[PDB]
Amino acid sequence: LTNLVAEPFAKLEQDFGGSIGVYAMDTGSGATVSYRAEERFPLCSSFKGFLAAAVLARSQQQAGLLDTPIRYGKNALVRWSPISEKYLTTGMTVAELSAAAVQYSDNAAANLLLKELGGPAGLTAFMRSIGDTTFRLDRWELELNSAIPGDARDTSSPRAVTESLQKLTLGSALAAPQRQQFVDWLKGNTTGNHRIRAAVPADWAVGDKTGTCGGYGTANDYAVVWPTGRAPIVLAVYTRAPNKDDKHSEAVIAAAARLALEGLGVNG
Repeated sequence: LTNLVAEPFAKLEQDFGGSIGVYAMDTGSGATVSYRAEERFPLCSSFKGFLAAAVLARSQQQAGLLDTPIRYGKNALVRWSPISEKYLTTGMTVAELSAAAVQYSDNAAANLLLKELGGPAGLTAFMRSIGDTTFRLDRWELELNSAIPGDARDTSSPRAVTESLQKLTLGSALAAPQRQQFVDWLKGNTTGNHRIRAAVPADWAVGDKTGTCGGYGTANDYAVVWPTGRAPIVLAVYTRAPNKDDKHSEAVIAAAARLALEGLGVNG
């Protein structure tokens, strides 16, 4: 049930000037669309969704984790911390930091939550615990964005991203309340309007998490989409390009998402 209908992903990535990786699953039938789906691509900020899921998983065993206030100093504020910079003088709760990391890609929040989990290895351990053997986080913000060609640090594959996203949003990897909280944070994302969401009709529910590295044409988005009247779709679109100065393209991500939905026969 993989690639029952071929789609012109090769022409799309050639026009883009790099590589595009796509994995999309129809959770009703199990049909999939797959293009470069087992290649590694940099996660960039997309690890922050899984970070929030790992915090939610811990909160199942640590009541009151989500409500814990976290104070931090000016030295925690790295570039692109649009929410945590407004609460520097007051602190924020773990839940607020998680929402900021997911919904605004807030970097200070992400690093503070990584510390709570035991660093990049602790997030990697969580992914191992749900059966993901591909994901690896190795560094912190902002160093993890280097996006060096051939470097496996801070990468996963579109397939593993989609499989893990399915487990966490629709499967049993989180308990039901935490699962719905994770879905709600993804639905509230503000950074993805020009990526997968641009391919999704306005009357369908969707949650997503973006990533943008800042070099090597490297950017991404993953999402769970609920078309009305049928089972949800889970998908991941990752890009990279050979030259450091190559620019990423949101339009290419949206276009690849459209092709994935067409390949699955989902009228959009």
